[PDB]
Amino acid sequence: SGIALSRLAQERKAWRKDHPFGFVAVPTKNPDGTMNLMNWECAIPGAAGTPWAGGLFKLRMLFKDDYPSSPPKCKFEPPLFHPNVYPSGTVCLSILEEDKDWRPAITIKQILLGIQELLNEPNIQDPAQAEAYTIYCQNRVEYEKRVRAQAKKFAP
Ligand SMILES: O=S1(=O)Nc2ccccc2-c2ccccc21
Repeated sequence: SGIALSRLAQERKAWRKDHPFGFVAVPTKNPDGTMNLMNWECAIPGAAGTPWAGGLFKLRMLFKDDYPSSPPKCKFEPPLFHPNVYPSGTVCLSILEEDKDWRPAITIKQILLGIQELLNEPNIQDPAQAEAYTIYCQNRVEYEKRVRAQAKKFAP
């Protein structure tokens, strides 16, 4: 898709020029070695001063041919413990749904900052996985203990 590839080239240019510290966002490669702008490997650092601090959380960003009509699918690999992350790793976030709060103008930087914000502030109205949601509601101290252990597990 010329439209998608043009925009994704723009996003790549913008990202490389200016991005939040500690974040990674890089296109992958096709089997013939050429750049695949439709599939990006990303990393989100835990925010300092939070239970997520010290962790670096890898995710994949997958674009459809009609991007930016549609949002990318954003998938933590491996899946994370968090009330709004499905067991598959897919992130549940309103800006990542075409029929909700997605806008074509939203940038890869805004997506990754939006997901970082989600990590530290779950949306209890949108549970995506039973376990983390249940613990978040029943015992916040236990919830943070689990989050800190996970952050240590994914320390770079
Ligand atoms: O090469 S990866 O360890 N491997 C990897 C696999 C899926 C998604 C992201 C990543 C990633 C992201 C940032 C830095 C490094 C990696």
